[PDB]
Amino acid sequence: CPLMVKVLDAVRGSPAINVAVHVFRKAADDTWEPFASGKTSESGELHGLTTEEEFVEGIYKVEIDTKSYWKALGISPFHEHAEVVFTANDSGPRRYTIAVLLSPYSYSTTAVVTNP
Amino acid sequence: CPLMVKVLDAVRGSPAINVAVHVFRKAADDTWEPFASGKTSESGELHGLTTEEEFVEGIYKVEIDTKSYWKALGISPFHEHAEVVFTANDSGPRRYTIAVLLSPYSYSTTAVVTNP
Amino acid sequence: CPLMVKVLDAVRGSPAINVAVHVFRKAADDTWEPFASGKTSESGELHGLTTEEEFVEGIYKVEIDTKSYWKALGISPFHEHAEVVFTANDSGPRRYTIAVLLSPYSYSTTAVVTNP
Amino acid sequence: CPLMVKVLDAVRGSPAINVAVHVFRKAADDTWEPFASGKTSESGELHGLTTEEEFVEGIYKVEIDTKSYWKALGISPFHEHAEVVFTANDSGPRRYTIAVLLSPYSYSTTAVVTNP
Repeated sequence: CPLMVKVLDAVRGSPAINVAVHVFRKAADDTWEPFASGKTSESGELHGLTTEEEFVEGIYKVEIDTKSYWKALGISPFHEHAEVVFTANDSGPRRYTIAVLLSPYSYSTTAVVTNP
Repeated sequence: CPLMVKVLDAVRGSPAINVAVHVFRKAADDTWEPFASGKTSESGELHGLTTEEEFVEGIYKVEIDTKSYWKALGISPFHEHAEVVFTANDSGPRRYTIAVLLSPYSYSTTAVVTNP
Repeated sequence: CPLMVKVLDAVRGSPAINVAVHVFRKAADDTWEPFASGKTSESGELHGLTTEEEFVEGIYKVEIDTKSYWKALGISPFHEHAEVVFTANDSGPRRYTIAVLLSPYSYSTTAVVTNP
Repeated sequence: CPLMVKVLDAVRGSPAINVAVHVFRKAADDTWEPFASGKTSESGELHGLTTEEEFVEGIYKVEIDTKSYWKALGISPFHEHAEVVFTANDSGPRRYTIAVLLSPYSYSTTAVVTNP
């Protein structure tokens, strides 16, 4: 589990459940290639996106579909999505947790990077 | 103006208006003595709490009545309040802005400290 | 595990390890009674503070000694501590996760409250 | 002035000065077209990006070059940048302030949207 994504709802103090997440990797030609996708579980987490061996050095983008999450709750939020873009594994393999905290007009994101 | 508080509402995407703010200094016997108060303006700001000459070195507490704010909006809050506590002026007088971001189950606070 | 506390360092993207945490409960006379204490583990977490049966309804305060954490890293931070104050269990038993995100001049806190 | 960006540095407790900011509109073919740019002032603010008449309804992207900011300070950053993407003006013209808080491994962003 070198990459996991966790999403929380700051209005309810809860996991944000069933949030779509798409991950991309920047190719050598500079385009963004689809890399993995999934949706958050009942705990707000999304595990199993990749493997140590597939998750090579590169620039990755995690796109969180926050707008659909809010719209299903009846809210028209500010952001179209939350996108988190980062270089991974540039000094060897690491485990990444991308946390995102949602409010209708704000989001926060934090990365926790550990060396297993 | 040595101490400013600024509050934003992450649910509405607005300044947090009419939020009550109380300021305390720590007394000799470790108790919190009341020092200033006010409420945020239509821009979410509260100015005028103290003056340069009264705002001497010491430990100060700012307590933001978030619970009453959310209750006035009809939104269920988690916290009783949001407090910063900080030592002021320890390397000379400074201007302090306490920037606060509010959600019902989360807040943030940040000091912006500038030299006069 | 009705109460857990998790602390992260936003400078390094890591758990904040060995952070002291003191929990208080407001007594019927309005004073703050010591309730539990501990320090964060290697994962930034502090588990085992209380039990379902001891953690009755009340107003609780979680005091995080963030200043000592920064000072051990050579930094003189803004805040003396981070304090999180909240009513717990007012509509029956819940599980509370109090997360805190530390920077030298900022902290963030989020509560995740689940019904087991 | 319909679009303002304001950036704070949670490590220094200061405005984030000289941060490069690029603004894009989404074109008919889904591509991002460059729209404005600038850098934050000594107060961490960037004003003057557009005018009321040019800032028509559409989807806009603001991309904040956080990586270069942290590199200029000698501090190792996680993200390549911080971006908001939002639909503007969907219920009439608004003034938008994008408030951004930066740490090396975390950021936040919040929209403060006021009616003219």
